[PDB]
Amino acid sequence: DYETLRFIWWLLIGVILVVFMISDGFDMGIGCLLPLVARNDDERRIVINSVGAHWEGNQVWLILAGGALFAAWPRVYAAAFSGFYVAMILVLCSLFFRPLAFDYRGKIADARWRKMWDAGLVIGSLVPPVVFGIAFGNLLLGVPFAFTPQLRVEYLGSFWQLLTPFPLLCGLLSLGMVILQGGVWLQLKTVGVIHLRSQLATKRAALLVMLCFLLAGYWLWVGIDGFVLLAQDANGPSNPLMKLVAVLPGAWMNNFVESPVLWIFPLLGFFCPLLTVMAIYRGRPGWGFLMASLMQFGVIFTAGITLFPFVMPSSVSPISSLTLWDSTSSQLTLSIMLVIVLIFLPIVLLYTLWSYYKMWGRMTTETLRRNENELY
Amino acid sequence: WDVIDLSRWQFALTALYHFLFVPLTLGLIFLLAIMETIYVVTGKTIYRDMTRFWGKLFGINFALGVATGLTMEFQFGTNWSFYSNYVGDIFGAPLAMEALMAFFLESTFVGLFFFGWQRLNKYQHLLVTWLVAFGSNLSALWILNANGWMQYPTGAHFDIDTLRMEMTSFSELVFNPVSQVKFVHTVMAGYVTGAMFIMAISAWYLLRGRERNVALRSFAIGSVFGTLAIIGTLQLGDSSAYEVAQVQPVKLAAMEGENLMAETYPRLQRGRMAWLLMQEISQGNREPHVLQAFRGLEGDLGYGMLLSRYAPDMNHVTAAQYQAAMRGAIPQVAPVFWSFRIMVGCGSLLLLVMLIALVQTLRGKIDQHRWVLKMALWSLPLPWIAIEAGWFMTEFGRQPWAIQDILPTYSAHSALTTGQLAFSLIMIVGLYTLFLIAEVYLMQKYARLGPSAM
Amino acid sequence: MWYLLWFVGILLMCSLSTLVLVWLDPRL
Ligand SMILES: CC(C)=CCC/C(C)=C/CC/C(C)=C/CC/C(C)=C/CC/C(C)=C/CC/C(C)=C\CC/C(C)=C/CC/C(C)=C/CC1=CC(=O)c2ccccc2C1=O
Ligand SMILES: CCCCCCCC/C=C/CCCCCCCC(=O)O[C@@H](COC(=O)CCCCCCCCCCCCCCC)COP(=O)([O-])OCC[N+](C)(C)C
Ligand code: HDD
Ligand code: HEB
Ligand code: HEB
Repeated sequence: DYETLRFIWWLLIGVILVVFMISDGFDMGIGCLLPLVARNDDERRIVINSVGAHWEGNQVWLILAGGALFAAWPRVYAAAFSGFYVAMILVLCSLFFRPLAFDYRGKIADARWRKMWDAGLVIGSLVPPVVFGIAFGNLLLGVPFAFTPQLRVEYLGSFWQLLTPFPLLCGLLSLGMVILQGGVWLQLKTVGVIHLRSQLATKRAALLVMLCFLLAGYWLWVGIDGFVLLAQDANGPSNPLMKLVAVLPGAWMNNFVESPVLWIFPLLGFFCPLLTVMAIYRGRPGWGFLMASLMQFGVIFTAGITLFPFVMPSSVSPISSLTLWDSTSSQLTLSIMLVIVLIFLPIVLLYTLWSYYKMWGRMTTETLRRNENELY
Repeated sequence: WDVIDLSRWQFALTALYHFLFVPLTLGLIFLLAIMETIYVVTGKTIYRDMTRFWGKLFGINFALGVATGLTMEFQFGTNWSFYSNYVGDIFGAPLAMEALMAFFLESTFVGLFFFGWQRLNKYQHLLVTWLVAFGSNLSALWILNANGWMQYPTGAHFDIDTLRMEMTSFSELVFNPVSQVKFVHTVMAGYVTGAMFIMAISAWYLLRGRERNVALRSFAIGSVFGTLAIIGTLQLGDSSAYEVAQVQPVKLAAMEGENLMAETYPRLQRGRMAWLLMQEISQGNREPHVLQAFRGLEGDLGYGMLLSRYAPDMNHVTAAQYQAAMRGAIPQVAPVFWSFRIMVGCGSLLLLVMLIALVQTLRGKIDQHRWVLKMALWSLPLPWIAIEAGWFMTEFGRQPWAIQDILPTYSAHSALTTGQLAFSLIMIVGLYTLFLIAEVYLMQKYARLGPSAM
Repeated sequence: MWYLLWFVGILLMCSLSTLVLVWLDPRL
């Protein structure tokens, strides 16, 4: 039925966001870490070549996030990407630099050219995680958008409105998340001084993630009005104006308070960073990568479940808040897209595992010398 | 400038920029597949070295292609939020399926192509190159399925409860005749582009008496592949012409050497009625006669939405407003006519070039006549010229429609200000200028250095 | 149906390019 399809597609959107974080987040974090853990040309190339073979396929997870939002939640895709217009332009512009940095950095034997492309990679690794965090924090604050009766969307805010302390904290937490992911990927993919510096950056990023996640939870609980869905037919048509919403203080905690089993997701988000650090200390970067992955899973699903059933609450028109029951595509579209996803995501996952398997190996100075002209 | 016009020009520029690099990817990757196949069959290392050199040029083009694609993916949401809402139930599906089937395949395995030369054995690397080729072409399939649906919306119905177009049959989307011919024609054009690329660079080598053996073989591969490609391009172009003749009277009028204007006035009338009924439906009316009238008039909601722009009072539409919308229903036929002509004429020039190159190839006299090499060298821009002409015809000839007879472009736009569009345009244009200069420079430098520098 | 035609045809184009180059390579 329609309701089950919509809830499965909510699950799928969250899964795609988590997989984006897991895969492309370590690319972004390693780009952020590049000036931290690489201090000469060889170290820089080792760091860049730790993700060169896979970063594009990983980024397809962000592209799929966008396309699955379009296909399954067209209202969310529309309202969010138009409402965060300047933020998205900034993300896109930073993202430009990554394919170009990766391919072109070694194409000119000029220190200035390599510096330009290293800086561009850092920009394209830094800006998107920060803006995504700011965007999700603004979701929790409520986004100043509204629907007309004909469901045309109106935005009443601006880019500067987003830059309030709670969304800034969320952006900082998202940055810490990608930096932790990239630090554990550098742990599994490099040796030597880069490995040491990425380890220390991993500890610092995990501490940042834990502090920011705790502060944001406290802030949500005590000083952010939540939204409550009073009445909405979950098998009904995707029309946000056919529902009843209330904005009560502390309401964002309702899902977890009512259902104590849902508390595991914030527990994963908060404690999986500590377990990632423990694994890194235990000499186990594979378990560390798993723990960092579960941190991404827990944090993102914590944000979703806090918002559930809302996906995009509206600070100026609460009835215009988007839910998983009213933001979706038709039943036919949800069904067929689910079938297609269930066929191909397993296949994509298997051949992505295959590619990572064939390419598994630590990028080192000797590896770089052996293949200097081939590598990025 | 109207912010809607800034958004139109932004999508214009960014799609055009993206498709400066896509056609080369589409054709060149199959050329690399052929080079690696020949290497596998014969064991001749020169074809492996050719794969690596031409693939280095491929990577240079591919990086900008990826970045420009990134701009395009989210532009639908950023600048066309109403478009996204109104048609996402159908249109977001081919984009998602592109991501799922094609983007994952090509992006995942392009890294194996460039960096798996050693970790993969000869057959696995050949398979990986073929998978990159098929992934990029399947991405063509799905994105062009979306674009074709924009040209010929099929298997969709308006839902009163969600105020949007909804899917009715997925198969009518997947086998949209327009999307089929669009896919095959565009990928044939990409094959032409890659073939002409390697032929022109090889001809430049042969004119300077350098890289002779690689240049000869690369010219031969390009000659055969691009002869087949340009022939298929022309045939599928005639197929595309036939399909748009069936479903798009405007593009049919363009090729005819330039009725519908007059026809649009009854459609405008029915559309005004449908728009009034749809405003009633949005207001929550469900009276039976209202819904029966709307079911009778829902095939013209697009023309009503078009009329909305030229008539602020939809209840009382003066004849002047009717005529403004009448004129605005038909785009300027001259850009479309001249686009079609460049595309077709450049195709004829390319066919002549490919046939002469193939004759010299089959005779084994590639380097015999210098004028053959000079013609091949000077023919390098022609595929891009014809391709941008074809896409200009495609995207200007459906104007004013974002979805033909469903969603006007002027109604598909987001709620943005000329300040935000100025920011996005300045940033995108400046960054793209820098990127294009750098990419043309690197491409020129490494093509000039040639395979011997590898 | 054009997708099947394209699949067969691209296989044929690549096969013919490969075969022609295998034949012609000694002459080159
Ligand atoms: C997850 C799922 C199933 C479905 C997704 C649902 C959803 C809203 C999807 C978003 C769709 C939209 C509007 C998308 C457009 C906007 C956008 C960002 C698009 C880009 C998409 C991408 C790629 C997003 C990547 C995600 C990234 C990189 C950052 C955002 C993730 C973050 C950091 C969210 C904030 C997490 C947070 C601070 C929770 C607070 C807290 C603390 C407790 O300590 C707690 C403790 C106890 C209880 C609660 C807390 C507690 O909330
Ligand atoms: C509307 C749509 C617009 C789009 C159009 C786009 C078309 C794109 C294609 C653009 C290329 C067009 C080139 C013109 C062809 C003639 C070349 C020539 O005259 O020789 C000149 C350059 O020749 C070289 O020296 C370069 C060596 C070969 C590299 C080829 C350039 C790669 C460009 C990659 C571009 C990136 C492609 C990927 C992204 C597009 C001079 O050479 P010379 O040795 O000094 O000769 C001296 C003797 N003489 C002076 C008397 C002659
Ligand atoms: C006929 C083919 C074709 C057409 C019309 C388009 N593209 Fe494209 N696109 C490609 C063919 C392609 C490709 C061949 O698959 C590219 C080019 C180089 C590359 O990396 O993949 C690509 C890359 C590419 C990427 C990066 C994906 C990745 O790296 O995995 C995105 C996000 C898009 N495209 C999106 C679009 C959108 C939203 C379009 C609509 C305007 C579009 N493309 C037009
Ligand atoms: C899938 C989907 C898609 C695709 C693929 C595409 C592809 C493309 N494209 Fe596009 N568009 C679109 C979707 C699209 N598209 C849209 C939606 C729009 C909006 C409407 C209008 O028309 O504007 C545009 C628009 C547009 C434009 C502008 C027009 C006007 O007038 O406005 C241009 C120029 C272009 C080009 C182009 C190109 C060249 C290409 C090749 C790449 N475009
Ligand atoms: C290689 C290059 C080239 C060439 C040669 C050509 C050649 C040609 N062509 Fe082309 N196109 C192109 C490239 C091209 N092309 C493009 C790119 C485009 C865009 C995409 C599509 O398909 O649309 C077109 C498009 C197109 C079209 C439309 C489609 C739609 O609208 O959708 C048509 C109709 C045509 C026709 C044609 C012809 C007839 C010819 C001759 C025979 N076209």
